[PDB]
Amino acid sequence: EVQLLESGGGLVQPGGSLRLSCAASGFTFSYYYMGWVRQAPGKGLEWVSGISPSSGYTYYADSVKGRFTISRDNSKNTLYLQMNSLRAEDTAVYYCARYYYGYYYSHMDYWGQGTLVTVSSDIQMTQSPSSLSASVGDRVTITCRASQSISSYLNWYQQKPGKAPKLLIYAASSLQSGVPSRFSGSGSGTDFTLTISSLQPEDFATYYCQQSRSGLHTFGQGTKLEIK
Amino acid sequence: EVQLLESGGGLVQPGGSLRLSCAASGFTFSYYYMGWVRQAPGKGLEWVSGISPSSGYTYYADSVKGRFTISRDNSKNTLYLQMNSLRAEDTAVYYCARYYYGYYYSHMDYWGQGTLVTVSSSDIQMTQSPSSLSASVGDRVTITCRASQSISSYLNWYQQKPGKAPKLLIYAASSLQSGVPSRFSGSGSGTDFTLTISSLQPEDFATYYCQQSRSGLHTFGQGTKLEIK
Amino acid sequence: EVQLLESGGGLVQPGGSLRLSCAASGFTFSYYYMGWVRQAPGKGLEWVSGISPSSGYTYYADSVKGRFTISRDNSKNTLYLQMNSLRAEDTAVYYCARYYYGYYYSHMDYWGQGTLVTVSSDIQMTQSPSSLSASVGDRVTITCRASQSISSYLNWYQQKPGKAPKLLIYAASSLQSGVPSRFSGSGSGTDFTLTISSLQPEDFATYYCQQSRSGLHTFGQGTKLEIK
Amino acid sequence: EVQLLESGGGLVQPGGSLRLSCAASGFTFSYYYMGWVRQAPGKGLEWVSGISPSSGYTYYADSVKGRFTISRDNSKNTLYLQMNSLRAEDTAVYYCARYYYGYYYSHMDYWGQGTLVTVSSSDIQMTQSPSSLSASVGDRVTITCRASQSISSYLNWYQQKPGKAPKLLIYAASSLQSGVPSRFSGSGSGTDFTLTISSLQPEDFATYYCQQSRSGLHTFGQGTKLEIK
Amino acid sequence: NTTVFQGVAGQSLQVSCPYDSMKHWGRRKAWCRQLGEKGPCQRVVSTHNLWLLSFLRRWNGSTAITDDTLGGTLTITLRNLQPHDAGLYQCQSLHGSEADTLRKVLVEVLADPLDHRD
Amino acid sequence: NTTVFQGVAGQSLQVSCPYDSMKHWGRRKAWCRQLGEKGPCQRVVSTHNLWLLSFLRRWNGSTAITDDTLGGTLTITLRNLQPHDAGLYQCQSLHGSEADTLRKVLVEVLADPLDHRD
Amino acid sequence: NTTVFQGVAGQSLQVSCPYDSMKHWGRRKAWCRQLGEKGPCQRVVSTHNLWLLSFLRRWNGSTAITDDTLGGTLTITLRNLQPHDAGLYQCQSLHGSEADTLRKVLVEVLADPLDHRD
Amino acid sequence: NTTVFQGVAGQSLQVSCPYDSMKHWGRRKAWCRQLGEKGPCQRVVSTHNLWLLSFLRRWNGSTAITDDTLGGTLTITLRNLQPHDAGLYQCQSLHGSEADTLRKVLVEVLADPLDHRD
Ligand SMILES: *[C@@H]1O[C@H](CO)[C@@H](O)[C@H](O)[C@H]1NC(C)=O
Ligand SMILES: *[C@@H]1O[C@H](CO)[C@@H](O)[C@H](O)[C@H]1NC(C)=O
Ligand SMILES: *[C@@H]1O[C@H](CO)[C@@H](O)[C@H](O)[C@H]1NC(C)=O
Ligand SMILES: *[C@@H]1O[C@H](CO)[C@@H](O)[C@H](O)[C@H]1NC(C)=O
Repeated sequence: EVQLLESGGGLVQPGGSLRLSCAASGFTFSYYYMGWVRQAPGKGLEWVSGISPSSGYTYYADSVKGRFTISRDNSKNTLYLQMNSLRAEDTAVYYCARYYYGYYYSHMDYWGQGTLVTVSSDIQMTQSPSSLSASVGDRVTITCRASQSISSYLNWYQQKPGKAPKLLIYAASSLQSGVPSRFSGSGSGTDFTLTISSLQPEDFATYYCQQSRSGLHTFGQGTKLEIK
Repeated sequence: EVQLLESGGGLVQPGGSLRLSCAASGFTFSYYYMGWVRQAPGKGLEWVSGISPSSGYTYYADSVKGRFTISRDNSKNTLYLQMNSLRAEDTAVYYCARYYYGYYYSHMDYWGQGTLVTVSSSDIQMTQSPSSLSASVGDRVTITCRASQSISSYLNWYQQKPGKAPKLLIYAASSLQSGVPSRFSGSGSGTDFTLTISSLQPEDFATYYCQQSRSGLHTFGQGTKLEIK
Repeated sequence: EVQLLESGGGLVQPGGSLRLSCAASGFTFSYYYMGWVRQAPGKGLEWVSGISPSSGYTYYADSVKGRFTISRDNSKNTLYLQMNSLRAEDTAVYYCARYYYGYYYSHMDYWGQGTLVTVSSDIQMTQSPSSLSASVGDRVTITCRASQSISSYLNWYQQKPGKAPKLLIYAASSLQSGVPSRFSGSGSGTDFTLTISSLQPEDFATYYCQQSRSGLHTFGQGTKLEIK
Repeated sequence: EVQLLESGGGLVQPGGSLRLSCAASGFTFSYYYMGWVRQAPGKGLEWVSGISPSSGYTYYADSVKGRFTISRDNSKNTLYLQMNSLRAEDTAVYYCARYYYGYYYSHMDYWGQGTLVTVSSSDIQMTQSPSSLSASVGDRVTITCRASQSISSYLNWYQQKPGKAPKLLIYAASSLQSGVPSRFSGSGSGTDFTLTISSLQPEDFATYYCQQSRSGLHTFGQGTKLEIK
Repeated sequence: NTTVFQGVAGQSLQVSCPYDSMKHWGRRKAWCRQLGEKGPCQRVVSTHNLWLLSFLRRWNGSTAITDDTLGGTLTITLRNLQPHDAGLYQCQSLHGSEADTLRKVLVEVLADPLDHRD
Repeated sequence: NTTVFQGVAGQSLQVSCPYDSMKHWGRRKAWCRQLGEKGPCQRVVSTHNLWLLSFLRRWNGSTAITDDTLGGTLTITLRNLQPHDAGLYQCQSLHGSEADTLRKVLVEVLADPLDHRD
Repeated sequence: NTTVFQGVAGQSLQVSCPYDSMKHWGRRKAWCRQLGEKGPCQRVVSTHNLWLLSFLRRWNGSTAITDDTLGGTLTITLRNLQPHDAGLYQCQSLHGSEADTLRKVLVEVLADPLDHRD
Repeated sequence: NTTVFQGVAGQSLQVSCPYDSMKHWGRRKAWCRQLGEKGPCQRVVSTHNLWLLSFLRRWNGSTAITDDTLGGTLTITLRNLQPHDAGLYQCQSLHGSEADTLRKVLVEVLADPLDHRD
């Protein structure tokens, strides 16, 4: 039902400009906060920007503040990301994501498919461990620590190899609709855990935490769950 | 269940004194106005006196000329009537009667059986028409009562069968008292009033009296005798 | 201004009847409780009876309950005391007294001159001492004890030789109008004291306490203050 | 104390673009609607545009044909007018003006001094009568203004002395603006309105313009020139 | 079950009728005089036509009525009580064409036993 | 000049003390029992500590007080009147350390002449 | 000193005017629109003619007014806010032929930035 | 079917939830913030513990609630609206251990476009 489709990526020279687009269908677009998340090849998720339904509130990660401009057309059901002064470190797959109602204390419940951008030639979140070897059926616990208290406003996301991210847990402990009940989360303040009560073959993937207590919804560096 | 029982009647010499008593049961005696009605042999009902629950208000017919004193003992459920300087015209059967809650605009809903007193060797006039009436069983009968001045709707109708104590039929001009057959009804307002028996029954041959309760002296009409045609 | 005058006393045979009267002037008679106090020759004050302004409340000492009937005529400003079945112990001077507004917790502030009656041939109040010898200028304290708690509702009266009683203190400690300030009272519950801070020649007299917590305003037996 | 200072005017070729600016001081700029008025050489005042405190509402005269864009920067107390595809008829002195609180039913109470723009090589009609009037010092003078449709009481009067920026005299048909001499007064309601100078003073020889504020496009009348007899 | 309110002639008499403010929520109140066991209970006065304004005192002659719909207490004042005011009355709760009896009240009037000649 | 209010034992007596609402604006009210000519007038109950809430009923045992500061009427309720409630009382207007007498009230308790046995 | 209340077109706007409930006790309130620095402040709506009923909402078109004389807060509702409602208004306390300004209120209307097409 | 209420940051937003006063008679109301599709709807504030006092305003921080049980209108006040107040909320009717949703409310916070520097 809900669909997000990005376009506008491609090859660009350093210092050039680029404008990404995101078409949305299946929901009242003008009622939701929207955002952008990017992923450099071989790196973790990096939150980029978020925008309010009225466009009166826009937020930007520090590494793109002043260079990028997020915007939206509620009549066209389209999200935009204007990227100026592109550097090599901006090379990434850029994801379009919808927030569930609100922004602070909320979560990105629906994601697009991503679009590749190639540039030619606050609260810190730390996850532990960076890599974990486990077996089918194992109990797996992944930890996430925030540099300051974020109350219960931590989200857990899953990214299988070659796929877009997918929300598992929001607000530290709430299981998102359609997610198998073997996933659970816990924690408050600064220490949080994601638990897979019995590992399944499709669960071998990378897992990211994200805080939403502040306006910049930074991700942890990720935990890769590999086969023992 | 409600019971009123008079006592104290008897023979007495002119100029003497007599104190009647009335024992009450079956109701909260202290909550009701009480009164006395008398009936000289061969004459109509004459209202005598009335008294409030606290004894703070007492009322007397002018024909007594202040010679009587009504009193009550609430702890002993007893009503009294002190009669002084008894005369020949005081010879009568004296009835004890309870008022329904209140006094003005009220009615005497329960009667004692009377006690005989024999003396040996504000002012509204109530006139009934006719004084005597011959009717047959099954007839429609109407009796009229006229007040000398306006009494609004505060007129009661009473029935007295031969050799019996009076009995309330209608209060407040048109309200049928509980237990009274529905063939009786009343109407009127101001000065003119009518009692109606829609279909006369054998036991309805009796004498009928109206009574105003607009003022403090609840005078009866002279009565209408209903005899067999 | 306020005046009370008794009449109707005299000589009577045992078993006979007698009716005392008390004419009142100088105050709205129908607004005050009234009472009777008697004094046998050589004995103390004995409270007899009290009656409400509406006559709906009448109180009687035990020794006269059933024999005496108190009554009043507010239109005539007159108090009455009907005495039946007179015994020898009823021989006394009978005093008419007005209560200050109320009855319970109140006091007899104005007294008549008395009338002599001669019959031919609850809470106990104890005063201490019965007799006291003192000198002009002395500090004198007289005590009164109640058999049960009377809170602060104790009155002190003075009777000079040959005179009617006179109120000094009401409600344990309030100095009555016109009474010299050398008199004072104190106490609560059961123990009370009357104090004359500096004795004067006119103070040699007999002093009575009286409770008004109950309906029968009994007097103490009295304390005679005599010259040392 | 209130100051409005325009800038950005100059010479420009037909078809070119120009962006005028207006710096404001002496008041809380963010609380007021702002607007632009222009005056072609030898012609009357023409209302150009208006903008709300939040920039959410913008209004444009139809004669511009959508070629202009009004904007504001509340943090920097600055008003802007972007002019595109400039034509010969855009040659004018462009005035910055503040609205008193509100927009509809309001008035332009403070004006800038204007900036010259030279281009080189809802719809209510307001008509004033007469176009020219000769009067003497001390005379009573009345100028009329008629609206094509009803505008209730929402008519303003402005004075422009030779070589000066316009100045508000009367707002809401009859209210004398603060600081304006009391010899000026206005009246009218609906479609017919009059400006009155009770006794003409030497400095009153000028041109007078009416302006409706009932709709969103605050058109001026063509003006009435008051010259010396 | 009759409740007896006793008053002195010449003074005002206050009659209080407590009720379940939840059971009678949203219901206007009335005060009627019962002339006999079979009626009528003649309407004397009722509360404000708007239930929201039940606290406002309504008058009919010397009879006033006010309603505390929060605490659940109806109050009737008989100004200048007279002997002819004695009798049985009803406190009523109104809903549609129905009326629930809140309390049967017997008004008893005592003569003034005081000589106010002063 | 005292004012007499009469009530029957067992009934609730209502004492009303009218006053100039303008002269006594912003002043709380009090009800005290005067035990003698020289006092004390022992404080029984007073209106709400906040004058704006003077309409809220305040209780002390069986005595309640409420004030109508708009119309200028102070109302005292002596619930379940007893014989020992008879006596003189004062309606007072309070300002600082001062207390102005609004009215001297004599309470007369009448005996209940009715036997309520069933 | 102007207070700015901002609202979205199409929604209702609530304007609150707090005041000293003691200083303005017994005074009705009003809401007027000030068309210029020299007036008029055109009367739009005022509270109930009876100060006792100040809590009752009074209407004039799409403008409503209600008054909490206890807490001391006057509330004005602008139903279906439109751009032509923008401008300066006054909250007023009325006494006799006088009127005290409680608050100068600037109503600013924002366009609805949301596409409710759904 | 959600209902959107828009307010400017720094302003007080008023949310109104009309309901059938008869269907929900005697039920207290609540206001909670729904953090996700599967909850929680974290309770923010509810009406007075006593339903008869539903008109009394209840506070929790900068959120207040009052209920008109006569007309059937629940009113939520978000005082000093902040960006983090944006999100979905529920109006609830409480009975026992049950909670019926009266209305799903989306709160959208608009940035303040005005510079209040003087
Ligand atoms: C007032 O009471 C009288 C007596 O019962 C009644 O006739 C009359 O209709 C009443 N008036 C109103 C307006 O209810
Ligand atoms: C209640 O009244 C009594 C006097 O009858 C007084 O002693 C007591 O202090 C009062 N209580 C309060 C709480 O004021
Ligand atoms: C309602 O407001 C209009 C507009 O100001 C005004 O003309 C009218 O007199 C007002 N009506 C009342 C009843 O105050
Ligand atoms: C106030 O609301 C918060 C949620 O925003 C809740 O956690 C807290 O318990 C509430 N306080 C009370 C007293 O209900």
